[PDB]
Amino acid sequence: SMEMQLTPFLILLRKTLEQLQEKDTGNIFSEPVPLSEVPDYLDHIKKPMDFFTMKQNLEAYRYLNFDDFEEDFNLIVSNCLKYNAKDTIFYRAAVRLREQGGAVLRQARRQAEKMG
Ligand SMILES: Cc1nc(C)c(C(=O)Nc2nc(CN3C[C@H](C)C[C@H](C)C3)cs2)o1
Repeated sequence: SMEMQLTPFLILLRKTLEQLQEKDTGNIFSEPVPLSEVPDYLDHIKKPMDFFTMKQNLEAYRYLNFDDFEEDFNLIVSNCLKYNAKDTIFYRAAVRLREQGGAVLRQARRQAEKMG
Protein backbone atom coordinates (compact mmCIF):
# COMPACT_ATOMS: atom_id res chain seq x y z
CA SER A 1 0.00 0.00 0.00
CA MET A 2 0.96 3.66 -0.31
CA GLU A 3 0.90 4.28 3.45
CA MET A 4 2.24 1.02 4.88
CA GLN A 5 5.26 1.27 7.14
CA LEU A 6 8.26 0.86 4.87
CA THR A 7 10.73 -0.59 7.33
CA PRO A 8 8.84 -3.87 8.00
CA PHE A 9 8.45 -4.27 4.25
CA LEU A 10 12.16 -3.78 3.59
CA ILE A 11 13.09 -6.26 6.33
CA LEU A 12 10.75 -8.73 4.64
CA LEU A 13 12.52 -8.09 1.33
CA ARG A 14 15.91 -8.63 3.01
CA LYS A 15 14.80 -11.98 4.44
CA THR A 16 13.29 -12.99 1.09
CA LEU A 17 16.37 -11.94 -0.88
CA GLU A 18 18.58 -14.04 1.42
CA GLN A 19 16.27 -17.02 0.91
CA LEU A 20 16.40 -16.58 -2.88
CA GLN A 21 20.18 -16.20 -2.92
CA GLU A 22 20.48 -19.42 -0.87
CA LYS A 23 18.98 -21.18 -3.92
CA ASP A 24 21.97 -20.13 -6.06
CA THR A 25 23.68 -23.45 -5.50
CA GLY A 26 25.63 -23.08 -8.73
CA ASN A 27 26.98 -19.70 -7.58
CA ILE A 28 26.24 -18.10 -10.92
CA PHE A 29 23.50 -15.57 -10.00
CA SER A 30 24.91 -13.66 -7.02
CA GLU A 31 27.21 -11.21 -8.86
CA PRO A 32 26.80 -9.51 -12.24
CA VAL A 33 27.64 -11.60 -15.28
CA PRO A 34 31.29 -10.58 -15.88
CA LEU A 35 31.25 -8.47 -19.04
CA SER A 36 35.01 -8.92 -19.44
CA GLU A 37 34.43 -12.66 -19.95
CA VAL A 38 31.10 -12.30 -21.78
CA PRO A 39 31.66 -9.22 -23.98
CA ASP A 40 28.54 -9.83 -26.08
CA TYR A 41 26.23 -10.08 -23.07
CA LEU A 42 24.68 -6.62 -23.47
CA ASP A 43 24.06 -7.38 -27.16
CA HIS A 44 21.40 -9.82 -25.93
CA ILE A 45 20.43 -8.72 -22.42
CA LYS A 46 18.98 -5.23 -21.96
CA LYS A 47 18.69 -5.32 -18.14
CA PRO A 48 21.30 -7.51 -16.43
CA MET A 49 20.31 -8.57 -12.94
CA ASP A 50 21.85 -10.58 -10.09
CA PHE A 51 21.41 -10.94 -6.34
CA PHE A 52 24.12 -8.41 -5.41
CA THR A 53 22.51 -5.77 -7.61
CA MET A 54 19.14 -6.63 -6.08
CA LYS A 55 20.60 -6.05 -2.62
CA GLN A 56 21.95 -2.66 -3.76
CA ASN A 57 18.54 -1.76 -5.17
CA LEU A 58 16.82 -2.84 -1.97
CA GLU A 59 19.04 -0.73 0.27
CA ALA A 60 18.65 2.24 -2.11
CA TYR A 61 14.85 2.01 -1.62
CA ARG A 62 14.25 1.11 -5.27
CA TYR A 63 11.71 -1.59 -4.28
CA LEU A 64 8.64 0.13 -2.85
CA ASN A 65 6.23 -2.68 -3.74
CA PHE A 66 6.61 -6.44 -3.87
CA ASP A 67 6.01 -6.82 -7.61
CA ASP A 68 9.09 -4.81 -8.61
CA PHE A 69 11.24 -6.96 -6.35
CA GLU A 70 9.78 -10.12 -7.87
CA GLU A 71 10.25 -8.67 -11.38
CA ASP A 72 13.99 -8.31 -10.81
CA PHE A 73 14.27 -11.86 -9.49
CA ASN A 74 12.42 -13.02 -12.61
CA LEU A 75 15.00 -11.15 -14.72
CA ILE A 76 17.84 -13.15 -13.18
CA VAL A 77 16.06 -16.28 -14.42
CA SER A 78 14.85 -15.00 -17.79
CA ASN A 79 18.16 -13.33 -18.74
CA CYS A 80 19.89 -16.65 -18.15
CA LEU A 81 17.38 -18.70 -20.16
CA LYS A 82 17.60 -16.14 -22.96
CA TYR A 83 21.38 -15.88 -23.25
CA ASN A 84 22.43 -19.48 -22.69
CA ALA A 85 21.79 -22.59 -24.74
CA LYS A 86 19.50 -25.20 -23.22
CA ASP A 87 22.28 -27.77 -22.87
CA THR A 88 24.35 -25.72 -20.45
CA ILE A 89 24.88 -25.74 -16.70
CA PHE A 90 23.75 -22.11 -16.66
CA TYR A 91 20.41 -22.84 -18.36
CA ARG A 92 19.66 -25.83 -16.14
CA ALA A 93 20.56 -23.79 -13.06
CA ALA A 94 18.17 -21.04 -14.12
CA VAL A 95 15.36 -23.59 -14.39
CA ARG A 96 16.22 -24.87 -10.91
CA LEU A 97 16.25 -21.28 -9.58
CA ARG A 98 12.85 -20.58 -11.15
CA GLU A 99 11.44 -23.70 -9.47
CA GLN A 100 12.99 -23.13 -6.05
CA GLY A 101 12.51 -19.36 -5.96
CA GLY A 102 8.81 -19.68 -6.74
CA ALA A 103 7.93 -21.20 -3.38
CA VAL A 104 10.04 -18.58 -1.57
CA LEU A 105 8.18 -15.82 -3.40
CA ARG A 106 4.69 -17.26 -2.81
CA GLN A 107 5.28 -17.37 0.95
CA ALA A 108 6.90 -13.94 1.00
CA ARG A 109 4.05 -12.36 -0.94
CA ARG A 110 1.55 -13.66 1.62
CA GLN A 111 3.56 -11.84 4.31
CA ALA A 112 3.76 -8.66 2.22
CA GLU A 113 -0.01 -8.62 1.72
CA LYS A 114 -0.57 -8.65 5.48
CA MET A 115 1.36 -5.34 5.80
CA GLY A 116 -0.86 -3.18 3.59
C1 LIG B 1 23.84 -16.60 -15.06
C2 LIG B 1 24.99 -16.45 -16.07
N1 LIG B 1 24.85 -16.24 -17.38
C3 LIG B 1 26.09 -16.18 -17.88
C4 LIG B 1 26.32 -15.95 -19.38
C5 LIG B 1 27.00 -16.36 -16.91
C6 LIG B 1 28.35 -16.38 -16.93
O1 LIG B 1 28.99 -16.31 -17.98
N2 LIG B 1 28.90 -16.50 -15.70
C7 LIG B 1 30.24 -16.54 -15.54
N3 LIG B 1 30.81 -16.69 -14.34
C8 LIG B 1 32.17 -16.70 -14.37
C9 LIG B 1 33.00 -16.88 -13.10
N4 LIG B 1 32.41 -16.20 -11.92
C10 LIG B 1 33.17 -16.62 -10.72
C11 LIG B 1 32.68 -15.89 -9.47
C12 LIG B 1 33.51 -16.32 -8.25
C13 LIG B 1 32.81 -14.38 -9.67
C14 LIG B 1 31.97 -14.01 -10.89
C15 LIG B 1 32.04 -12.50 -11.14
C16 LIG B 1 32.52 -14.74 -12.10
C17 LIG B 1 32.74 -16.57 -15.58
S1 LIG B 1 31.49 -16.42 -16.71
O2 LIG B 1 26.28 -16.54 -15.73
